Amino acid sequence: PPRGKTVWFTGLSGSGKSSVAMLVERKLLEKGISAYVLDGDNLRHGLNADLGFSMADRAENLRRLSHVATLLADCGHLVLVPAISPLAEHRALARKVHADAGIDFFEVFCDTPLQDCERRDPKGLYAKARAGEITHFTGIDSPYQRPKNPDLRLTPDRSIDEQAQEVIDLLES
Ligand SMILES: Nc1ncnc2c1ncn2[C@@H]1O[C@H](COP(=O)(O)OP(=O)(O)NP(=O)(O)O)[C@@H](O)[C@H]1O
Ligand SMILES: Nc1ncnc2c1ncn2[C@@H]1O[C@H](COP(=O)(O)OS(=O)(=O)O)[C@@H](O)[C@H]1O
Ligand SMILES: [Mg+2]
Repeated sequence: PPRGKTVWFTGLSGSGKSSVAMLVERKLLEKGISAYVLDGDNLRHGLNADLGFSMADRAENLRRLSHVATLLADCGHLVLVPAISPLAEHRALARKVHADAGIDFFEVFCDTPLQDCERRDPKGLYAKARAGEITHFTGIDSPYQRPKNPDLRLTPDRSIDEQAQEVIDLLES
């Protein structure tokens, strides 16, 4: 089986990473293309349950995810990784792990403004952060460094279904 590839999705909480990743996975599977989603939040309940949201713990979370992604890619899967990845150094590290493993790596920036993410607020975390009930929350009191040159920038200009089709177009180009 030919080696797979990784699509790494960075962005604020509530920017649409997980939604887009899951729809891409569905669209690919339906077409007989093996895809799998390694979602930062879901994996923080198992593999990464020992980690919090300190910058050191986020780096570790993302290091681990990058190695798990290369291994599933080596197996032939198209791997989708929705994780905030707030620091440039976090994306650089993931990119390096992939380079070292000889797996193609695509960076997708879900560029939804903070105001819109907050206006969405699907898990109530922004409201908690602003009330001081959660600390070190990305975009509020923990940094997000915007990617300078992502392979694809998704904006809230179209449906999730269309955004998923743009990721597929990127892969198929
Ligand atoms: N293109 C879009 N059009 C309309 N709504 C959208 C779009 N993209 C995302 N959303 C909405 O934004 C909400 C947050 O999406 P989600 O995919 O959970 O974000 P995330 O980046 O994975 N968040 P987090 O897990 O906190 O890092 C979803 O409930 C979507 O309904
Ligand atoms: N302090 C926090 N900062 C950011 N996201 C948080 C925080 N606490 C809980 N979360 C939730 O945890 C998930 C972010 O986890 P990751 O994507 O794994 O983060 S990362 O920074 O290490 O890349 C999101 O689904 C988010 O809703
Ligand atoms: Mg998510």
